[PDB]
Amino acid sequence: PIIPANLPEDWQEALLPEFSAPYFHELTDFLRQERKEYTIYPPAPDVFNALRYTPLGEVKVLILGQDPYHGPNQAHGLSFSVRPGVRVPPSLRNIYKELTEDIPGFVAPKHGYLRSWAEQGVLLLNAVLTVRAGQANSHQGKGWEHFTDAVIKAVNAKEERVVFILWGSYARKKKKLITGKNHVVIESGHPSPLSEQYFFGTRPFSKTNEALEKAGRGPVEWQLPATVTE
Repeated sequence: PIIPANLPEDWQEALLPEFSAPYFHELTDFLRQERKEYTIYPPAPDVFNALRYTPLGEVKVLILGQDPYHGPNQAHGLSFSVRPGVRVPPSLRNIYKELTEDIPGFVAPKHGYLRSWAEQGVLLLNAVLTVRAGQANSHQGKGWEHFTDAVIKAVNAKEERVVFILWGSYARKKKKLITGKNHVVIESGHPSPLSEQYFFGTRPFSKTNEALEKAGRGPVEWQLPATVTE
């Protein structure tokens, strides 16, 4: 139980202090109990999928969301992404509009599934990793934020350049944690339709690849497969 199931070895090094800490045991007890009274998203085996697909040593970019999508079949343990065959949410649709204008030759897919960004170093981290069906922010301040702050600080600890993409007011509160000399913070309003005029024209995807390239790192290939792949 103490260390979750199929986790890369660098995240074990990094996050053992978190996994064995009191606040984390109380959080998992909370979740055990929440899951017998409510449907909680994502499923238990997916909660840490961001860390599975993107080992600490392969992190190039960190794209922070708030909490998981809270409807059926959406959330699968990654920020912003949804499962194949599920309608692309409003924020992801705008992400795609901006990608088509920012990355010459990017072709928007019909799906919302972003595992291919994860499998190439994009850490798709929500600040809060679980939720009650129907209820946004229902697991806010139960312990996930101590945990995901510690994911964030471990990524900040890396010598090699990481681009931290902070979209919207919640995310931008983490700017203070990014102190590493080689890191880059790309900030703007959130892709959400409520705030989209502060997101369009910001070119976060090209600035990211430009920053990586300056530090001798490889760019992200933002193109998604046309069909997926679960």
